[PDB]
Amino acid sequence: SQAFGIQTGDAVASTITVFQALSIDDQLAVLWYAYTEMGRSITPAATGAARLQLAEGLLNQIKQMSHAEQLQVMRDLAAKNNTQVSRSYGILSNNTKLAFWYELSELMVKGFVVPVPTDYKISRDGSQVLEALKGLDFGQQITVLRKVVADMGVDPLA
Ligand SMILES: CC1=C(/C=C/C(C)=C/C=C/C(C)=C/C=C/C=C(C)/C=C/C=C(C)/C=C/C2=C(C)C(=O)CCC2(C)C)C(C)(C)CCC1=O
Repeated sequence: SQAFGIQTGDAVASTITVFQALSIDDQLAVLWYAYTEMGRSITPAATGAARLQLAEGLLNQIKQMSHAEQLQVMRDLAAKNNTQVSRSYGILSNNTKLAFWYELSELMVKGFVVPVPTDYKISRDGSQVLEALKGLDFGQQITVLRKVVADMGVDPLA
């Protein structure tokens, strides 16, 4: 094991790194396909963290935009563009950020938020990241997803 100073490998840390190197479009698609692959285990009431005053208002703000505006908002989050939505997002706690993305997906399933085109093709790199995440256990999956969405938006101490 650790007797020559070697590390076998950090599956969680490495998945986070390759995810964050993806294009913005691949990031959003991979997040969506992660939701479809764990949406059963995680239950719509098992969240208990998107009905807080902070997240609820941002979700309703996005819900009212046009589909084109909604997509631009999520691209801006992933790209860390300094906009009001990105600033509001960045003051959410990390679990609230996770619950926020989960509720966006539920709103897409319900038809209130722009859907993922099923003819959007994830790139080779994106497919490799999706496969890596699907090969992690459910607990490592939570850890990766939390870090990846935690870094989105604008840092309030930026
Ligand atoms: C339109 C369009 C597109 C659209 C792309 C789009 C619209 C993409 C949208 C993607 C979205 C909104 C994905 C959401 C994913 C949510 C996940 C993985 C949530 C996991 C939650 C977890 C693990 C939470 C767990 C829990 C919670 C909640 C707690 O708080 C407590 C416990 C725990 C922490 C475990 C493209 C960009 C694709 C192409 C161009 C184009 O036109």
